[PDB]
Formats: sequence, structure tokens, C-alpha cells
Amino acid sequence: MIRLYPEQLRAQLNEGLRAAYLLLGNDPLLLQESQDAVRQVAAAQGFEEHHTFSIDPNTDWNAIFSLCQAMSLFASRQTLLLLLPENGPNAAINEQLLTLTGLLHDDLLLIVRGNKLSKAQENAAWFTALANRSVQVTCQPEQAQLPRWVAARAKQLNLELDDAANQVLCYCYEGNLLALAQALERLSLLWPDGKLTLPRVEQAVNDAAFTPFHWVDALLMGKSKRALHILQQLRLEGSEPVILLRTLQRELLLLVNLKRQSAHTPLRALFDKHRVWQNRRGMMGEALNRLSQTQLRQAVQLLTRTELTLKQDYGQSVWAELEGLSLLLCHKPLAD
Amino acid sequence: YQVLARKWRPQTFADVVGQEHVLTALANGLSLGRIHHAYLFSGTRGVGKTSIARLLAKGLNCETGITATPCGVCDNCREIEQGRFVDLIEIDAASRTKVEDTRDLLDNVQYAPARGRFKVYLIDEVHMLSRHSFNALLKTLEEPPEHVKFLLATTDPQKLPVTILSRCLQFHLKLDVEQIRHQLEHILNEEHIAHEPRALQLLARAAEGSLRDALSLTDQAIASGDGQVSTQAVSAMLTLDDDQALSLVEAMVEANGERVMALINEAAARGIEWEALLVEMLGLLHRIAMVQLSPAALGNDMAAIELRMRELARTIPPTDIQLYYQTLLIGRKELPYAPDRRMGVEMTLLRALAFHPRMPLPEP
Amino acid sequence: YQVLARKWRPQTFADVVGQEHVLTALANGLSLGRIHHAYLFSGTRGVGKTSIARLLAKGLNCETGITATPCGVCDNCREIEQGRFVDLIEIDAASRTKVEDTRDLLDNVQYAPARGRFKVYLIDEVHMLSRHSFNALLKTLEEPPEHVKFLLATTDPQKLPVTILSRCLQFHLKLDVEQIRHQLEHILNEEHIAHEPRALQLLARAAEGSLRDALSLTDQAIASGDGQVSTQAVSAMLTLDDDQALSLVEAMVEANGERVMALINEAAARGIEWEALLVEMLGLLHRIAMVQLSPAALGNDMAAIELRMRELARTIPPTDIQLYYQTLLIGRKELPYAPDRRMGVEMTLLRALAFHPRMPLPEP
Amino acid sequence: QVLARKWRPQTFADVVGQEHVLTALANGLSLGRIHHAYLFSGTRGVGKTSIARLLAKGLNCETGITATPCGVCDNCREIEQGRFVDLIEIDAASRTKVEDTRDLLDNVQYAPARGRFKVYLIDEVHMLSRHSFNALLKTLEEPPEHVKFLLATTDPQKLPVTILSRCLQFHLKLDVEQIRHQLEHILNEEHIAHEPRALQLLARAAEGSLRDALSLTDQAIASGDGQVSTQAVSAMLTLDDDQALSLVEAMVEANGERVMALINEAAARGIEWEALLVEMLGLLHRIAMVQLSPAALGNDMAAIELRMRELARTIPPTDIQLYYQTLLIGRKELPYAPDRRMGVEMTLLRALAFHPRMPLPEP
Amino acid sequence: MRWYPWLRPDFEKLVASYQAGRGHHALLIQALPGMGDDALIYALSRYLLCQQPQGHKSCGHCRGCQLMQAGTHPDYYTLAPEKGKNTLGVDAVREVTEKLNEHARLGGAKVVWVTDAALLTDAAANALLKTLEEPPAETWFFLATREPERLLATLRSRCRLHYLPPPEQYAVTWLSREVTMSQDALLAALRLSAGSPGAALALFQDNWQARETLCQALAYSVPSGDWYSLLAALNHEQAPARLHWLATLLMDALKRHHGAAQVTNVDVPGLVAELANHLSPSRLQAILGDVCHIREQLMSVTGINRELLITDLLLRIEHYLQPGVVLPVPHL
Repeated sequence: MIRLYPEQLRAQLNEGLRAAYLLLGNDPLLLQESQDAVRQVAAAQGFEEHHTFSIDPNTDWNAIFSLCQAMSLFASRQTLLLLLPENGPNAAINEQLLTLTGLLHDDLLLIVRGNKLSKAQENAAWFTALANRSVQVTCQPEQAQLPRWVAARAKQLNLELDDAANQVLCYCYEGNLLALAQALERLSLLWPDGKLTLPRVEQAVNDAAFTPFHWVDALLMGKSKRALHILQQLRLEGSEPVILLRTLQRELLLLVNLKRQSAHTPLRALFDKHRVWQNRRGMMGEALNRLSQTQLRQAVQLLTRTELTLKQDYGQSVWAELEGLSLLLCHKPLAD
Repeated sequence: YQVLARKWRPQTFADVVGQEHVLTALANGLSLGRIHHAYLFSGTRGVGKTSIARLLAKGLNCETGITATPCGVCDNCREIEQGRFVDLIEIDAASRTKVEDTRDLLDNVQYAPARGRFKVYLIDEVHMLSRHSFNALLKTLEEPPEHVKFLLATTDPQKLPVTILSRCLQFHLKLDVEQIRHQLEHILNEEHIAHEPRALQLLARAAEGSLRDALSLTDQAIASGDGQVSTQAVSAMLTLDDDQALSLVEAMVEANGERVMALINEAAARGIEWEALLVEMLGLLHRIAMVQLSPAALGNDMAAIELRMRELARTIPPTDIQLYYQTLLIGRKELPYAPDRRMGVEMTLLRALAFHPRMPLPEP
Repeated sequence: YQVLARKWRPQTFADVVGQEHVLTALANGLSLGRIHHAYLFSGTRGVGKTSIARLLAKGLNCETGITATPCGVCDNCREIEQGRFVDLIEIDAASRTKVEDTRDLLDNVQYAPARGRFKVYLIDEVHMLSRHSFNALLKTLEEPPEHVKFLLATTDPQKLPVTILSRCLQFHLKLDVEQIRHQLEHILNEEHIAHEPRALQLLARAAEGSLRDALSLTDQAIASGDGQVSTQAVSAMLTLDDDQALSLVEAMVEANGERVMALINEAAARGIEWEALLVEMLGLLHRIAMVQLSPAALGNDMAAIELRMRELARTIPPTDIQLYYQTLLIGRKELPYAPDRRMGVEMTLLRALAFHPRMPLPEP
Repeated sequence: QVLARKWRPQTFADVVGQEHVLTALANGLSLGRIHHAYLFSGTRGVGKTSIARLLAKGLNCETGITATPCGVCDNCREIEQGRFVDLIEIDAASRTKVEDTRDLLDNVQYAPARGRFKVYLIDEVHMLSRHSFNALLKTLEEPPEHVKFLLATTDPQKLPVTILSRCLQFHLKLDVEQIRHQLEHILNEEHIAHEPRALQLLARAAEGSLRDALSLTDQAIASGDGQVSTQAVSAMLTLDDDQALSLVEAMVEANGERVMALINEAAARGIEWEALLVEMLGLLHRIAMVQLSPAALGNDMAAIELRMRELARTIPPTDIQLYYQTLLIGRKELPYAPDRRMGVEMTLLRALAFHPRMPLPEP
Repeated sequence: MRWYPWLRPDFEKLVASYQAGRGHHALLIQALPGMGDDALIYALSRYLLCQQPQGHKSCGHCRGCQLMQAGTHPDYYTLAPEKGKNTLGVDAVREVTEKLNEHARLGGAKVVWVTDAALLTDAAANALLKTLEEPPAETWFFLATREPERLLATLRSRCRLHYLPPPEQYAVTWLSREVTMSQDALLAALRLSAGSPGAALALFQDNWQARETLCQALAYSVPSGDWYSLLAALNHEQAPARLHWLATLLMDALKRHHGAAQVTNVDVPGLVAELANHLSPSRLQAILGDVCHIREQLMSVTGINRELLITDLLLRIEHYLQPGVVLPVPHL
């Protein structure tokens, strides 16, 4: 089972199409492109029929057998795409997959796709069966390679994407690869030129006019002006209030635990421990350094009222409170 | 015979308000013959989603050629603008009563256009298509005929699956209040319809970020102001000037009950929602509390007020600010239990007035 | 044979009170012929939502032509004002046993109007329509016939999906106390019926911004005061005469308990609304507090008790007056939890007595 | 004979507590002013339909249209029995009517068989099926002289303004003691054994309805001895024990141990925790009344007299209010509590702490 | 739905009246959860719905017994609340009222049962009464409610209230059989169930272990001050059941300050002690409430942040503990 990255697929696919291709991961774009790369190569062969069957912990053995009959009685080149469950294959599924895995041959290409399987789910009869015949494509890019991915994707779009610019694009839409790709394509219509310099890219990014994280990232003791700006510019992208509160909560409770651990362990190791420190470190600590143990608390009450005010009258214009909340994370409060 | 909204429908990329980087992209692509099979337009209901799609369909079909500058005169341009062009097939997944539904219309996709270079399918709220037909659109995008274009548009892009988002070029459409006002000011002038500067602002604010709305709001304003667009007819539907919300607090901390009551009676004559007024006061005193710890507490429309707030922030002790914040806080809670809501407010202030730091009430 | 609620049932758009801007709006369209297929009327119950909806349908189908000034005599006008018209289908979405629920009556929609020009559909509170008959309205609104028009009403516009709101020309129907009072005086003055001004204020407060109810309330008052709308006939339907209430306040302040319980017992005899006995006392305490600030505070009919109100004012410390007002309010908070309403009120008072500032209940 | 039926008021003279609403009907009948339709409101239980009858009784009567209907004439007897030709009764809550409202409202314009009026008493008018509903409006704005409409409804709000404006509607609003006092009077005149606390428990149980008050009084007579005794009454509904009082006595001495003890024994006998708190509040109240005018200890409360008065003279009124308040609050938060008993414990321990000269803190 | 042993003495006199005629056509049974309230109603109806009873129980053959074992029967009527909502309807009642107004299909007795009468609509109460006033000859009714006070006085007067928990010594022995655990624990469960042996039993079926986790966390926090450490122990879907647990411990400490002999958490007296030692009776009151009101918002409000709310409860508890702070007082 040649384990490989999305980039590596096209080269392997050239040597020879394998028995099965498992696309395991969470990235919508990555999964699709790999899937498209396999099929584009198959339909070239003679793979006319294409099929997709989704496995649930709820699916009947009668559905598995009924499918087998469908695949087994069809005479020519065909393809089958198994869509793995959201959670991953359970005890029962491992068998139904196993039964299907015994339905293979040269003229029946199997493609399984879902998120990453756990080291446990990977010992499973079905998985180990394809382990010599198949190929696994890890569709899941970390902070260091997000820029590298943007540079790679941009270069194939015939783009001269400057490094600072590249970073700008990265700090905005951090992690939404679908966005970074659209953005690169839009940016190409803007400057037919090809030359994506920082000034150019910067102008178009700011002009386009924000991740709910940019609100928080700003809300981290960074001046309120821009957070209030982003907050009132976050109602212009059609962002629900509720989804904002749970973005603030997650980063807020995180500060609570960290500020609580001073003399518990030096800031350094703590960030690793919480696994979110991914540049956010200096910013997170900058936050910790000017927010008092007590400020942090008050901010938790407000968030709570809001959390209830938004769920008790179910329409009390929480936005107001979000404004008021963003103001507490920058200025010293009182006991009123 | 002419309603402003209809009369100012944009006839070219050149005159749509402020979505520059969308327009350039489209206009460059339209000049270099670079056009994708399908485009998704997203944004809140109001912005010109469908309207920009027209000008692009209008661009792809103008008899002059494929252009970013369609002449508004040839038959293609005229028909597309009236929305009665053979080839600009327009669906709206939103309604339940279409004659032949999307599935049927999408069936003939591979049929060459009867007129003009492309057969353009403009579908509003694609995220509303029934699954039966949605899949029909999904198959077409995987292998679309070079003579067809899909100009999709949606209010909720999230609701769409990657399958479709990966096969379109998304374009989000962001308006600034001072952007809308300038455009209202212009339309009325070309229409010779009377108007007060405050009036257009009370409208620009109202329409949340969208012209489509501003226009319909102004159309209503006209009918109620019977010809004119006056602050009064506009304040008849969309008030704040009559609000002593800050001049009541000033009057409060200044101690001249005479004024404080005069304000309240004035406010009363206007039919206020008494509790909201106590919110405005409590939300103001809180902000003045903030300008005393950091001067960067002055907001996006704090401008008119600015000097008035800034004066309080320095001339009023923080202890006293807390005292007044508390007195109005308590008076808010007591409100619904008072014998009469106005009475609560009147008495709440009388309490601030009785427990005031400087110049409190006298007794023999 | 006539109760004001019917004798003054608005016949013309001129007869309705205070909602100028919604009347003006409908005036224009009924003149210019700018009829929208769907009209949404929102606001609390009691405000003329249904009432104003009739006067629209009264000018839509009127034989005199589409008028903003209907003639009260034509067969169409009379039958409309009497609830019964061939085409005016009045559906209440709050009823549980309709002959055929909304889905059935909406099935006909496409059909022709038997007498009038339009086939009007008055529906009260559509946000409570069964999900089944709700979609039927949707399907009919997207594409409605030229003859059919809708007149939607609601108490809560927010429980209505944006898909509907956007399809109707919405109108928010917002009355003041002395706007109803002034109305009631006028109506009584035109009917040549006697009255006392402090009786009207009570009736004006009684109904809360609901002129229908004000009249209904005024008819009871007439029937029970035998031809006169007297404070002693009114105060009794509802709340103590400002003297009954005023002595209680005095009893309390002099701290003589027997007298207080006696007034409460004597009061129970004429069947009070225990909540009310608290309210009037609070307001009375409120006015005394104001008068200690500005001796000009007292209202005009207060003159009967003006000498007593004024006495307390100068003799009782505002501090003390604040306590009595608090005690009595807090006592109002308690009221529903008290073992018995009459008891909550007695206990609230026995507290004021026990915690009296100048003299209180003693012990060994 | 059962005192529920035997005391149906026959004249406005013997109706209880609706004072104005009858002053308007008595005057209406007297002078001759009778309107097309009367709309009676109020909760279920109150005299709505009862006072409705008495109206028709004062209309159809052979001695003329008077507020004082003779109770013997052939019309009255038939009206009260609930079997009159001209007094047609339609209950809009039933699904099995013979000829539904539409058919009984069909005959409207027809003459009255026996009497001056063909009265229509409709109970729960807001529940009427739509096609008959408008039929009333054809008649209401132009009704014949011989017809009269008596309407009743638990909720006026569900009646379209088309009807609420054409009618002269009356709202029927009783205090506990008001019912207590009537029950007594009936039991005295009826020569039936009764106790004080019984009539209290009986009145309070009937929530403002004399109608039910009597129906409960009748089941107390059947369940217990032919005696309206405390034992019987609190047998249908109450601990019938001095528990509420001793709890108060302990609480005020800051006995905790005994307060928590009592709560437990109490719990073992399956008490209704809210009922317990209510008794305590009532006790705390009388006490304060006794502290103000020493004659306040009432009727069956003679059993406590000594104990009650002892508290009156020993505990500060200022404090007595404090306990009352703290318990009241307790009643509101009672269903907020994880368990009703812990709710009661939360409260009483609360009055023990916020006790002048009571539980204090330590390391 | 399992016939427990304590249900017998009660079941004895309840048939002893249905055999001698003294039977009350309307029966309201009050009982704690898991007290077998379930099984007593059912067991009683099978006795009355028998064509050929054998004395104290049925035969198993007859049409009644068979259609009974088959569940579906023309005389048994289950009045469960409307599926979806937490209350019952005026409709269901009326349709069963008139359902009984006609002759019994098997020629005998007809029976009705309510899940919980304290959950019905106010109108549903009255709608039910009229029928108990006009009792269709030889019919039978069975009301059932945990709390009979929150029931309409006029209604609970028509039925015969019957009090269903057995003495602790018996409940513990019965329990030692169903699960092997220290008796000390066993009693705790019992007391943490108002005496209900059924619920007690269910407390163990990994709950108890989950409860042990709570007392360990608490034992760390109490002396340390770090109450925010409970977050892991409480933040869970079982948050309310857990918050209640934390409350009983709070109560106990409070009771000890007043020298109250009885304690619910006999399981860990060392805890209630230390607790009471480090926390004044006021501080305890304060916490007891927030724990109380916060547990409720979790149960009631559709979907708040379990995490935020609790984090807030926790941190807030710690501020009450700090010297000089003015703790809260109940409202209204």
C-alpha cells in the first residue's frame, strides 16, 4: 500500500492504475481532486460504469449482498466508490467492507473515501486485505507548509506569487484551502499580468473586505477599533451570532486555563500541551500578559449572559453584547 | 412614468456601485475571452447578485462582440435588460410554481442557442433547487458544452456542497452607508424629487447595506411624504432626534430637574418605549466609563456626539459615573412593576436627582 | 339600543384615530390604483389591524369605484361593515374547529369574485397557520391572480418566515393615554352623556392603547352608572377613588394600624382588584415625591385631593416617602406568591407599619 | 339534597361578589334597556352561565320584565330546571350536538313560544365553527325585537372584534374569606356540623369559585361523617397536623436539628411541600396581625391561640416580616430546586442563618 | 415494568376491595421514581380484566388474559401524553371518555391508566372530571403521580390517594443482591433516590463510578481552593444528574453546621466534614443556589454551552470563597 500525498498521485497513476485507492481525510478539495485524478485515468481505460455506495452503521447486510449482486453480475469495466461514515467504520462495518473487498478484480476499481482512519481501524480485516494491492492518498497543510502549498498551487496557475503577499493571503483565510484557491484565481483576473506583488495582493485582499477568527485574533488585547470594525464587517458576510460566541468561548476558556498556569509550567511547554500554539504564540502570550486573572473572569460572565440572552428570548440582539464584550478584552473593568 | 429603482437598473459594468474587483475580473475575462463554464455569485439579498450576472450575460451576448462594454442598443442588450431574451434562460429555485421546473429546462442544455453566442442559464438561489434537479446541474457541470454558461447566485453559499463550489468561480459581493447616500442623492436629483440631507441618511442606515432596498424604502417614503422625501415622512417609518438619551443624562448629572422632566414629557409626546430609553442611557454611561480608562473608546458614529461624550468623560468622577449607572440599572429592573412605565422612568431620575453627589434636594 | 363600540365602529378612513401614516399610505394606493397582492398589518391585539383592513376592502369592492372614500350606503359597503360579504373571506388561524381549515378555503383562490371586484382574504395572525395551509399561501403568493388580494394580520411579525414578509407591503400599527382620554371625552360630548374627567382617565388607562376596548369599557360604565360615566361607577368596574386610596396612604404614614386594616376591609366590601390598590398607592406616593421637587407637579383633577396631597408633601421627609414606595412595590413583586392576593396586600402594609420611620410596631 | 344544586341562586339578590355586573343588569331590566347581545367573560367556575340564566329569568317572567323574577311562575321553574322552550342553550365545546348552532340559529327570526323573549345562551362562543359564526352578524347588526343573545367565554381574545363591538360585554371577577363566609352561612342554615379550619381549607381549595366550593363541600359530606369536619376536608385535599406551626416555632428558635428533623418526618408522611410552605406563610401572617390588633386570632385557630400569641409577643415584627419574605421567595424558587424537599430545606435553613442571634461561621 | 416484592402488601388490599365491592373507581397512586409505580397499575388491571380469575390472579387462557398477554385489548386504555410534547391533551381525554360511554366489548370491566396526571393541560383536568362524576357502571380508573399537590384539588378529591418506599433495612438487603457493593454505598444510593430502591439500583448500572470520580475531584478542590478542577468531572451530558450530586454534598455540609444528625452522603463523611470546615454556612448557601439554578438552565434551556456555563459556575464559586465578597440573595 503505497502511502502518498495528493501531489504524488499523478506520477504513480502514470506507472499503473492499482486495485484500490483509499482517499482518507478531511479536506473537501483534496479528496475531490484525488478522486478526479483516479477516475480521469480510469475512464481513459474503458471504465464506463461508475458507482458510489455509502456505508452507515445503519446499513443492512441485505444492502451489502444486494450490492454484491449488482457488481458481480455486470460484465465489463466498472468503478465503485465506497463513502465511509462520518465517524469512521465501526465493528460491524469492518465486516461489510471485508465482504465487499472480496468482490474485486482487475475490471472492478474500488475507491474508498473518508477521513483519516485510526491506527485501530487500520488493523481491520478489510484494510489489511487491500494492503498489498492498493494505494492510500492522505487527503488532510500545517502552518509551515500552508504557504508552501499556496506557492505550489499558485505556480501551476502560472502565477508569480511574492512571499510577503503569499503570507498575506495565508494570514487571511488561514486554513480554508478552497478560499486560497478561489482567491488565487480571482487575483489572476485582477492582474492578468501574472505578477502578484505584495502591494497588489494587499490592496485586493483588504479591498475585498474576514474569518470570525480575525475578530478574536484582534480581540486578543489588540486594539478594539479593528475588532469593532471586523465585528461590524462580520455582519456583512452573513455570519450567525451563535457561531461567533463559540469561537470566542473556545479561545477565551483557553486563556483562562493558561493564565491559571503561571508557576505551573513556563508558558513554552504549556502551548505545546494545548496544541493550538501554531504562530498564535506570541499573540496568545501577549494577551495573557495584559489581561488580569480577574478581567478574564468578567469576560466569562458576559459571554455567559449573552449565551443565555441569545437562548432565552431567542432573538434579543446579541450583537450589541458582542460589541460590549469585545470592549472588555481591551480595557480594565470595574465591579459594577 | 418612471420609478427610480427601475429607471436606474445598471446598463453596464461601468455604472454598478462599488464592487470593483468583481467587475474588473469579469471585465478583463470578458476582453481576453477567458470565461469559465459557471460562476457563483454570493451575498445578502439586496446586493446586485442577479444584476451583475445580467451585465455579464449581456457582455457575453452583445451583438457587437464579446465585451466588457455592451452597447445598450442592439437587440441582444435590450432584450437581456428587459429579461426577455431567448437564450438568457432564468430560473429561480425559490418558488414552488414554475411551469416547467429546472430538471426539464436543464434537459435541453446541450441544445445550441437560438440566438447570440451563448446559452446562459441564470439560476437564483441554487441552494434551493430540489435534489431531483440539483443533480441534473451537477452532471452538466462535470461535462458542460462549450456553448453554455451557468451564472448561479446564492444567499447561502455554505449550504452548497463542495461538488458544486469546486466547479464554479465564486464571487462575493460586499455597501458603505456613505456610499448608498451618495447614490440616493443622485437618483433623486435626476428625478427632480425634493429631499433633505438628513432624510437620505435615515434611509441609507435603514437599508442594510443594499441599494435594492434603499430604493424601495425611498419609494415608500415618497408615497407617504406625498412627493417629497422629508425627514418627517422618513422618520414616520424609520425615531432618534427627539431622544434626550444623552441630553437626559447630561441634564441628570447637571441636576436641573426642570429640564429633566421637560425632556421626559417631550419624549412621552413622541411615544417612546420607556425601557429602551433606559437601555440607551445605561449603554451610554457604560461607554463614558470606558473613555476614562482609554480614549480609543470613540466609535463608528460617535462623531456627532463626540464632544458631548468627551466632555462627560473628563468632567465626571468615575465613582459618580458608577453611581448613576447603578441608579439607572436599578430603575430598569423596577420598571415593569411600577404603576405606570413612564412613572418608573420619571421616578428613577428623581432618585438620581435625590441621591446626586452635587446639588442634591434641600429640606427645612 | 347601542353600545359605543358599535355606534362608533369606523366607517371611513377619516374616522380612525391617530395612525395617520398608515391611512395616508392606503389613501394613495386606493387613489392611484397601486394595489399590492399582499398587505401585512402588524401590531398588538386591540389596535385596528382587522378594523383598518375592512376599510380597505370597503374601498376595493365598493360600487362607487376603487375609493379611499367609500360610500357607506352601497350594498357592498353595508355588507362589509357587517362582517358578511361574498368575497371577503375572514379566516382566523387561531381557531381549532373551522369548517374547512385555511388549506381548503385557499384551494378556491383561483376562482372568480361573485359580487365585488376583488376576492379579499382577511386572515388574523397568519404565523399560527398550520404548516400544511401555510405552504398553500406561499404557492398562491408567488403567483397570485389579478382578482385575488390578501390582507394579513399578526401580533408577532417575527414568527413569520422572511419568505412571506418579503412578499407583502408591511405596515406597523402602533395609542397614548390622553389620546384615548381626549377621544373618549369627545365621543361622550357628542352623545350628550355626563362625565367626570378623572373617570375618563381611568377608562383611558383601563384599556391599554385599545380604542375598541376603551369604548367597550365605556359602555359598561354607562350601563352601571345609569346614564352617567361617573368616577363612582367606573372606579368600581375596575380601583379606588383617589380619596379612598389617599386615606390609605395617610393611614400608613400616621402609622395607625386599625384604620388601615379598616380601610382595607371596607374596601374589600366593594370588590377591589387587590393588585390595583397597590398601584394607585404607588402612583399617589409618586406624585407626592414630585411635588416636593416642583410644587407645580399636581395634575388638574387632583384638585379634590390637592390639599391633602400637598400636606403630606411638606410634612413627610422624601426619604420616608421613598421607603413607602419601595415597600409597596416590592410587595407587588410578591403578590402572586403570597398565599392569597388580599393577604399579600395586608402583609405588604403591615410591613410598612412595622418598619415605619417615625414610629413603628413595638416589643418587650 | 346536595349543596351545589340546592343553592343555585334564583335571583341576582343571592348571587355572590359580582356587585357591578348585576347593578348594570338589575338597572337594565328595571328601566327596560336590554341590548341585542351580552358577552360574559371570566374563568371557568365563576357564575358566567348561572348569572346568564338569571337574566332570562328576569326577562321571560309573567310578572313583567323585572330584576326581581318571581320564583314560582311557570316560566321561572322551567328556566332554572334548565328545560325552557325559548331559552335555547348551546355548548360550543361539544362535538355531538343534535342540530349544530347553524340549525338552531336558523330559527332565530321565529316567534317565542312562551314568553316575551326567545333568549339564546351560548357557552364558550369563541369555540364556534365558522359558517354559523357569521350567521350571528347577519342578525347582530339587524336582529329582531323578540330575540336576545347571552354569550359566555373563557377567553374573549379569540372572538373577532366584529362581535366584541356589537355586544355589551361584562367581566365576572372571589376572595377566600368571601367564599368561606358563604359556605358557613349555608351550613348554618342547613343545620350541618362544621368546624372553622374546615371551611378555610374548603374555601381555599375552591379557587375563587363558589360553584366548586359547594361541590367540594358536598364530597366532604359524603366522604366523611355527615359532618364538614377538618378530618374529612383535609382527607380529600392537608396534613391535619400542627406540623406547620411547630416548624415555625423551631425555625424561630434556630433549632435546625429539629427543623431538619420535622422536615424529614414530614417527608415520611408524603406532604405536598408547597402546601406546607403556604401554611407557614399564613401562620406568619396571622401572627403579625395579632401583633397589630390582638383579636386577630380567629375561629378554629383557637387551638393554637396560646402558641400563636406566644410568638406574637416574643418575636420582633421586623423579624416576622423577614421570615415571611424569605419563605415567600422560597415558594417561587421551589420548582427551581432539584427536588421539592431540598427546596424546602434550602429555605428554612435560610431563615435559620439569616437569623438575628443564630448560626455563625468558623474555620 | 418488573414486579418488585414491596408491591405486594399494597397489591393485596387493592384486590381485596375489587373482590368485596369496596373498590374505588378512580385511583391516584403517589410514588417515588422506580418504586414500581409502573408494575402496580398493570398488575392490578390484569386482575380486573380476567374472564375466569383463579382467586388472587388470572388464569392465562381466557380472552382477557390472552389479549392481555398480547397487550392489545378493547377494555385497556393507556393514556400516554402526546408523543413529542411534555404534556397531555384535552383531546385524548374526550376520545376515551366517549369510548367508555359504550358497552364493554368483552362484557365486563373497563380500565384506564395515566402516566402522570401532573403533566396534563389545565383544560385536560376539567375535561376528565365530568366523567368521574358520571361514572359509567363497572368501569375503573388509575391515576398516578409523583407529586399529588401540583394536581387540581377538585380532581384529587374524586380519587382515592394511595401512598406507595419500604424501610431502609429491607431496601438495602434487597439491593445487596442486585449489585455487590459496600452497604455504606448501597445506603447512599438509596438516600440519593428518596428511598426508591429501583432508582437506587439504576444508580449503579457505570454511574456510581462516575459519582466516585466526582467526590475525588471535590476532595482535591475543597482544601485546595481550585474548584475549576471539577470541570472535567461535571462537564458531561450527565451534567444535571451530577450537579444534583454536588448539591447533596453541599446540603449536608450545611446541615452539619446546624448539628443535624441525618446525612445523605454517608458514603464519604470525611468529605462533608472538611467541606463544612472550610466553608461558612453562608458561603455554602451561596454555592448551593448557583449550583441549583445553573443545573436547571442546563435541563430547561434548549441548548446553552455546557462548558461555558459550568466554567462560569466554577470560577464564580471561587469568588464567593474570597474574603470580603458579598454573596447573592434569592429574588422576587
